[PDB]
Amino acid sequence: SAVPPTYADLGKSARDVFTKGYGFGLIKLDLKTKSENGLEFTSSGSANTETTKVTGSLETKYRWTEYGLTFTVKWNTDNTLGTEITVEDQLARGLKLTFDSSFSPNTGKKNAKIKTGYKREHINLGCDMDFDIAGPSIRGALVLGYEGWLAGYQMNFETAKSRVTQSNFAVGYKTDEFQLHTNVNDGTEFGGSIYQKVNKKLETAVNLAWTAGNSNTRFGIAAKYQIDPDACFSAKVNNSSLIGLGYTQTLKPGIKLTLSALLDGKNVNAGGHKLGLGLEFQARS
Repeated sequence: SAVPPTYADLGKSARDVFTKGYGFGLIKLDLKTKSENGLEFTSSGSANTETTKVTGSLETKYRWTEYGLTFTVKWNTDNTLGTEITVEDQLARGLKLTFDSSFSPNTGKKNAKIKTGYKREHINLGCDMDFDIAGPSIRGALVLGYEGWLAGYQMNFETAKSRVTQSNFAVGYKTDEFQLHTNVNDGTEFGGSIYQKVNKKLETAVNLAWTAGNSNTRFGIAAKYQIDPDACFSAKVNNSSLIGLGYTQTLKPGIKLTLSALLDGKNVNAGGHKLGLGLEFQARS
């Protein structure tokens, strides 16, 4: 009930359902090797079912959410390198410290962030210090809770220019099991999510994106339907008329078989339908 958000972590759960998957088109072969230390090395190799391309990945997870010391490492062929060190529950209520490191191709663009989100019932204060050449930039989110309301203030302080431009107003209204999360970006483009705990097996999230103008709202409905402990169905329908069907089958034997299909109702007759397959195998059989 404390529900301490933070602009980036506003409705993290709804954001999480939307984030997993989302955007397919490639049949991906994933091989998992369990480290004893806790490194968790899972490499992958995939291709595009339309272009015949070949793209892989390097997933390396050190530790886990055990004592809140999850140091995630994501490396890819495109040269993107990402390391996220998170320390949760540092004080006792809700204290999260995420030092981040993202090195991308862009002339060796180094992204170093320090997020400190202190929580205390209805009150969440996050301080993201981005040590970049354009930075140090200070991006924090101050959220206050009330009679079922979450309001947030995101202040971006570009120290190099010493300008406060980037600011995000979070506004939320609560409904039984359901949360309404929206954010005004620079007084120009709105965007957020809707956390909907439908039932024990159904966790869905609706994304609402609109643009201050007379234009429409692009919104999606993502439903994660856990079927049984070994199977789950993910679907997401945007308002531009794009329905996605993603069936995931987790086998006790340790085998994951996922099918994906994004059909554009405005282009079902034009195509451009994402076709992807996820084949992840647990260790050698």
